[PDB]
Amino acid sequence: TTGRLDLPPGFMFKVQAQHDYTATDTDELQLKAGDVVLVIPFQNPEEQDEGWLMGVKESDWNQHKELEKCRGVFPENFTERVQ
Amino acid sequence: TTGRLDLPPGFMFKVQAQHDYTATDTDELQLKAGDVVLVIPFQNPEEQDEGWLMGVKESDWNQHKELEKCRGVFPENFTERVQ
Repeated sequence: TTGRLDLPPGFMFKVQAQHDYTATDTDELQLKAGDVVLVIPFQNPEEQDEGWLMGVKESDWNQHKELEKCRGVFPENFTERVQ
Repeated sequence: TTGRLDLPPGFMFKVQAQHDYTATDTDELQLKAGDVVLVIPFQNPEEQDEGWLMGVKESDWNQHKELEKCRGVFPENFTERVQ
């Protein structure tokens, strides 16, 4: 895998998981400590819960998987801002 | 199952899970939305991570399971204080 130049629409910033997170639902992102995540906006605010972000793993993004199928929510305090 | 009167040593307060949490490690507590948790102190502070609590599910406690084997850490913002 390479490094794609363009970033997802609405890209805000990059986070790295500091702790594993196991998805409990289909709309959640599964993480491993070390994963880089590209944070993007919620596409519906009524699904937005305090303490949660919406993202797409950098890995998925670089392999050009479709964004609607790969993005998911995760707890902000399992990560820290990077880059 | 009944309602035991005594509370675990160091008991601080009671929380209820607002979202499921799947343990990713043996020292973490597995929760379901609705579970009541009895919050207790960390027995070693070098294992204490910001944003995390130590607890024992009320269910386990009421069935007199051993405390050292049933307690675990969980993310504070998956819960809210009750009672």
